[PDB]
Amino acid sequence: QVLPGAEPLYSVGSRIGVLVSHGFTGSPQSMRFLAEGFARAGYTVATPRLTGHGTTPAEMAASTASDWTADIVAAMRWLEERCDVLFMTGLSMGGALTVWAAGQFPERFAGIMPINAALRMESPDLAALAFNPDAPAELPGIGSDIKAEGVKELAYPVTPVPAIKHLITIGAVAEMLLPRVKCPALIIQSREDHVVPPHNGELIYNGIGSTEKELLWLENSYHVATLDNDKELILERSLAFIRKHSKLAA
Amino acid sequence: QVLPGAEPLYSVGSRIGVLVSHGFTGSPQSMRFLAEGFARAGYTVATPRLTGHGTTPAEMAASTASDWTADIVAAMRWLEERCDVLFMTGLSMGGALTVWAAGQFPERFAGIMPINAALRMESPDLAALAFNPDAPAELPGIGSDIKAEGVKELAYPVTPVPAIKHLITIGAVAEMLLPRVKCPALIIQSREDHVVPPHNGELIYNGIGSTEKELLWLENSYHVATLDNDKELILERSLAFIRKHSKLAAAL
Ligand SMILES: [Br-]
Ligand SMILES: [Br-]
Repeated sequence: QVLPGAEPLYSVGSRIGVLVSHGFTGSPQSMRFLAEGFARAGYTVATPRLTGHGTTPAEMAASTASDWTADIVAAMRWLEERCDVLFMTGLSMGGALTVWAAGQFPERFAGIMPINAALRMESPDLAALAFNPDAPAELPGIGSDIKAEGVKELAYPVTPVPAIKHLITIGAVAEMLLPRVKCPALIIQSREDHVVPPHNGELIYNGIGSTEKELLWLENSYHVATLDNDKELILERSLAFIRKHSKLAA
Repeated sequence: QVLPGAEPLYSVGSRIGVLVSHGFTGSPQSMRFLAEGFARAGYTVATPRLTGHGTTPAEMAASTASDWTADIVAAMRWLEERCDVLFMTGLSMGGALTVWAAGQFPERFAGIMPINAALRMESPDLAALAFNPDAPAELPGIGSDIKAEGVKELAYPVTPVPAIKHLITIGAVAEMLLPRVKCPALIIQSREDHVVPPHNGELIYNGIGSTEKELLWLENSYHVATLDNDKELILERSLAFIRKHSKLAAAL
């Protein structure tokens, strides 16, 4: 069964498509505001629900980085039936997936919008859980890192430990592919992040092969920005990004 | 069936143990100079055959980073059966497992000697194979990077594509664990390496919380240095290291 508010969200629109990716332990709902704003300028929109996500933490414990990347690729396929121009955006690990997609498929995307991309967790305590024989099955969850008041994120309350390695792999693979990313990039990174070291934003800026790159520092937001109060601005600045580079409908 | 010369080297001795890890697509053969060195200098030694290695690329293609960490763990526990002072050394990915181990088990190790740790491969092309749906099953292997005329390593001829990710995972976990390695380290990086970027050494020396750390440049060898010209120099410099830090080594 799928937890309520965490169903996947695919709107049919023009020949312009946006792939919108949620994060680790999270669901599309953290993304549901942003995906909706795209589906309303008419774009075709795919917001997949990653394997193991939005159901049970035990099912996530059995999900791999191969699964999640396959979920992204199925979402592209779906989009590529309906579109000649594609774009991707994601949050956190979903932002690491964005950097991965643009690099795996150097030519597929017209531009990307990584927000708080989980490239380098920079946390030794997390790495100690990746291959630790004696670790407990569950740990406290990492969600709701938001400045706004009363704003909850629907994300698992536990971090299933045997999935941690996979988060690290996507971050690492993504970082190693930075040189190949050629498309325009609007990198979105909170000034203060308690989950992901915001040096990730600058890592990306210096790393990518793109000559059409801009870093946008958030200011009244923490990690889960798409739900924050700096969020309306993201949707806004994102749309102006799509337009400048798509050149279609628009 | 295990290919000739790739069997593990499990040698008994004193109360001081050395675990010795080989690399990716590699086997013990590439570590047999070192190990037989240590066994000879008294110490108990474990030189495991990493899961999927030294048999067939197809078996390796089915093996994971979980398997390989668990293999190092199993060997480590085999030493603990007979030992109370432990040391780790490995080549390449074996290097990263060494750094991983030191960080995973902060208290467990008297010292580490990572040789050309495969922490950051820094190759876009290899990354684009990590999760490639339409990549072939096999690519040309990476073995035998040796400055020394006439010297050949026993590594698979191919690199199985599905195992590539696990190589990167290990490298990245190790990297993230550097702050927690606090034990004495002899960091042995080649100056000319065509498999792992040689700036990896530097990445380690400035990375560890260890306070007893030494960076040692090799100058007459490539990546697979445990066989190069300097294999002798390494064995020797490592014994000094073990002897320096254990003090339970009395050897005539
Ligand atoms: Br492409
Ligand atoms: Br320990």
